[PDB]
Amino acid sequence: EVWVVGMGIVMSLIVLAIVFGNVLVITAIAKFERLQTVTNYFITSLACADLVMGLAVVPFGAAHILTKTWTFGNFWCEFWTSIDVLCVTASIETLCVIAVDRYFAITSPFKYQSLLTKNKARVIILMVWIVSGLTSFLPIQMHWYRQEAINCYAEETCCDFFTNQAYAIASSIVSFYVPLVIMVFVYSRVFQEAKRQLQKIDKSEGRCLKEHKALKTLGIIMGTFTLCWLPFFIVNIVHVIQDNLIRKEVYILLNWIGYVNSGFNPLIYCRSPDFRIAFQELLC
Amino acid sequence: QVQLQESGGGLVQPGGSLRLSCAASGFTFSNYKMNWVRQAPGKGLEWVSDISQSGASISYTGSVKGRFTISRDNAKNTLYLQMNSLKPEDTAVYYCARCPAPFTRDCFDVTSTTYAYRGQGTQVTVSS
Amino acid sequence: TEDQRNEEKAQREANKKIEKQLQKDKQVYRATHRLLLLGAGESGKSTIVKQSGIFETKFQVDKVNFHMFDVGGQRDERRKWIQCFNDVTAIIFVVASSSYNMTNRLQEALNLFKSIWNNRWLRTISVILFLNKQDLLAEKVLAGKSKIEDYFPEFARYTTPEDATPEPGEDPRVTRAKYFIRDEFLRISTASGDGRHYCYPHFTCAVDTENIRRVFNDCRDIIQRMHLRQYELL
Amino acid sequence: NTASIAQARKLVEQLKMEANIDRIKVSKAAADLMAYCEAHAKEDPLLTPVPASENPFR
Amino acid sequence: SELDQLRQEAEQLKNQIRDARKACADATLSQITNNIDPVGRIQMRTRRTLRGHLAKIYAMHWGTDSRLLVSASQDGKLIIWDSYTTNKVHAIPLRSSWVMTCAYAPSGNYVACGGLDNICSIYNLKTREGNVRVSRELAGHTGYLSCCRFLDDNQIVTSSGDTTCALWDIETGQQTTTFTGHTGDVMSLSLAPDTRLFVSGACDASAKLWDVREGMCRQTFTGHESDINAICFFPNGNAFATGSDDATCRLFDLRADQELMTYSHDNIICGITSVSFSKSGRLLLAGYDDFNCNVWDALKADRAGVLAGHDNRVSCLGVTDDGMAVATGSWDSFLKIWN
Ligand SMILES: Cc1ccccc1CC(C)(C)NC[C@H](O)c1ccc(O)c2c1OCC(=O)N2
Repeated sequence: EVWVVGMGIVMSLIVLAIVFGNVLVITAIAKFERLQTVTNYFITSLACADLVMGLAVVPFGAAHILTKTWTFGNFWCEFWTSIDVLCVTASIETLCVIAVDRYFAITSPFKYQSLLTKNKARVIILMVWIVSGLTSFLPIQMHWYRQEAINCYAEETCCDFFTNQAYAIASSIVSFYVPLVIMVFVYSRVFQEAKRQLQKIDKSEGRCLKEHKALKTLGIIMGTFTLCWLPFFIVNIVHVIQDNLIRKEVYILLNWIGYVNSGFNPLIYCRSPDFRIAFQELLC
Repeated sequence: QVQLQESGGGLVQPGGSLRLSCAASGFTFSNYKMNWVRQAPGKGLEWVSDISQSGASISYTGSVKGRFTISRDNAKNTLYLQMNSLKPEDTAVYYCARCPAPFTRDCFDVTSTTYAYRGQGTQVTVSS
Repeated sequence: TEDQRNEEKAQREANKKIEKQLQKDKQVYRATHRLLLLGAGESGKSTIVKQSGIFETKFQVDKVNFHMFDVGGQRDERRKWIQCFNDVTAIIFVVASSSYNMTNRLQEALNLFKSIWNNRWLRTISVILFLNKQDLLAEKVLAGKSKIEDYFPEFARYTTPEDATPEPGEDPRVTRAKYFIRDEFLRISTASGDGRHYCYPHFTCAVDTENIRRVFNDCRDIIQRMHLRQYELL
Repeated sequence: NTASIAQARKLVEQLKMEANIDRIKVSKAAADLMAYCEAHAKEDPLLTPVPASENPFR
Repeated sequence: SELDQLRQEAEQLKNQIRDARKACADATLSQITNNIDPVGRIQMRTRRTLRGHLAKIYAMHWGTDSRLLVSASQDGKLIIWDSYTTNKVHAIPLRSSWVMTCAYAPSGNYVACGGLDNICSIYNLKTREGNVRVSRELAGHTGYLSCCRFLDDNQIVTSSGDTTCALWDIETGQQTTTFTGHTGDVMSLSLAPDTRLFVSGACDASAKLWDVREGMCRQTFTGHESDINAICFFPNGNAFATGSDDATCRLFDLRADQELMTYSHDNIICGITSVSFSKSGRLLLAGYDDFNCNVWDALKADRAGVLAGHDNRVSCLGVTDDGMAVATGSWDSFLKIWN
């Protein structure tokens, strides 16, 4: 077909976008001391997670769809799957952590600055990466996640991902569902307070556009995380419940749709004035 | 050095008019927010009117709204205060003081003596 | 080598101890909330501080450290020492209400307020406004020998706003005047329009309820709106 | 006012005292500045940038 | 009409001084310094970054070994650093959180501080008993202590916001002599190398030259437009520089009694916080509120280079007393040492 070049160019743009963007974020935090805040440590974690996303995971996944067979070996294929799951989980978790950070800031302001210090930040970062590794690597390397399955396992270059019910439900609940619930409740209560503050301001300024300003930013921060990863994670639970309810192309397509969220992250989180300055100071 | 010389002023009938002038030098007059500050006899000072850099932003104390016209001549480094239709409460010494900082909107000047950026003043007195 | 190495180890331990204690200092310090109390003249700013030298006052509410500082022991040539306070979370600005007649230090206070609001280092510091001497204001206004409209002609064109919260036993004119002063301070705050800092007015000391509670609520509001605006939700 | 005339008096004594000194020529004064600079110019580490071998901060 | 005749005679006197000064102006340093070769683009880089503070740094001072340096910050902490091995030799918590000044003893014994608490606190470092205690607290000002410097371990001069300067003695704790005659707040002072006399900046844009032993003002220089933030001597003592809020640095000679030269540039709208020379006396370093540190030349008036860095205003600047390095404090709590 024309399919080879047609998909190849798009996936090349995706790999380049994710890499260039996240590299740029990391180097900005490395070459400016003003960007070394507690919140920025979180965004550094996010940036690293998305950097390994677009450096190994997405290129080898692209190579998998274009050549439709892997040469590199069995062990390295499970490893690759592992690093995929690790990057995804770390990403989603980090997003949830940032959400929790803002909820703590606006809910308990007096205790915010007091509690959240540098060692505490590093402890949360390392905690996130540990929970992501414990929900990815150990089941894969210990083979907890297992007819057709044994067939594809034992066959070397059969690069299919077959999970049992017990692993797919709990894997998805750990990486996506719990963070989604947390984020929803968090931004909901935050929005309530914001609305209240806008009300007080309106009472003291007699001098719906602000409501729009408050709804838009929440709409986009939840939207980009929803639209990309929601159909995929719902697909997994439908694939567990009723087999042959979803064809195998839909799976791959949705997964890629989810991957692109990693490329959108630097844009929805580096809208700082200082981030912009630090960006264009490196891009001249 | 820095000096601001109050000229004009004197004994005038209430309801009359009087044009106060201030000649400044020793500094780049174009940049500095000038203002007129008064000191009543036997009572503390009160700010009256200010003028900004371009000659646009102009405020008055509410007692003298509109009847006072403050205008600056950047072209020769000189300041002008046009007073019209005087009131018996206006009798006081009118000083022309500049704001100390370049290129700004804030001023801290009504604060009392040994402040160097203020002249000696002229006497405006309301007739009987 | 022989003993420089010991110097390294000694200095290392000293560095450790200092580093440790300093880390313990950072917690209490950053948890402490610094406030600047200032007033123009005959402001009743000595009563709130009655409610280190005599300048500094640290008071505690709900395990939330407040550290106030009064500048009442300095001269009024202000422009050099006021730059020292750019980290203070709020400037409590206390002005008398019936000083319109005699002079007009109410206009002087308004001037000072505008100056602080537009000052280039203090472009981040919210002003908690305490309107004091409410009963005295009422007395002067009802007495009527002292007319605000002399020193503020536009008061003839300013009526009671729609959000009026009247307390009974009060002249509606007195209420209108009260709100007029309040609005005179608000319009200056709304002139900038960037929304980095705000002015919260209040009425004070006619009822002697503890104004710390207002201070509390407003401090909470200031920091909450700092994070809120920085996160572009505002 | 009467408290100010004492200050004015004191200022007249101040101006009176600083009115009578010697002043030397700008050309010679500036020549001395130039001479001092051209003398001590070789010992200056900021002026001639420091070799990193002998640099105490490297 | 007494005040009128007095002011007339005073103005006339002033006019005579103005004319006598204008008569001495036969050439300029700008005219005669034509043959002197330029500096060239000679630039510095950050060899050390000393971070320890929680709030903004208001001042620093170098010691006479060029090794130790004291820095005070508005959190009420006083940190005594070591330049080479970037350690912390001492940390002295203050009584008042706000501190506007600090000073180093020339023998390395004592360390002074001061601020809006109106009292100059002297701290000993040579305590055989151990840690640091307040040695002697000096109080004589009705205003804030803007700056101060040690003559020696025995007597110390201070500057203040009550319009005055005072020379103290540590043992009695009293004022040996009192300097009055400025107009506004006295923002900074600088001693001489031979310490017989010292200059001072003030808020009337005029720097005065006093004599320490007698206590009298020899000359009053009026060249600037607004408040003079910092003043620093020259290596031989015959000139000095003043930064101000008129965005200009000026060089004044004492034997010429007038402003010799102004260093300015039109892209500057903000004040000069601090100044200093080098060891040789060729470079004039000045911190501005545009967050840089501009390095000017003392002879040709062209800037040779610039010092990038701090995220907020630079409060203080100092040069090692052998001229080996430069240090700049800011309001981002960071010290940068340059070469
Ligand atoms: C091996 C292979 C073979 C062919 C095509 C694609 C691939 C790539 C695959 C599907 C493995 N990407 C997995 C995706 O990144 C992912 C990440 C974290 C998770 O928690 C889950 C998850 O999906 C499954 C699940 O239930 N949870």
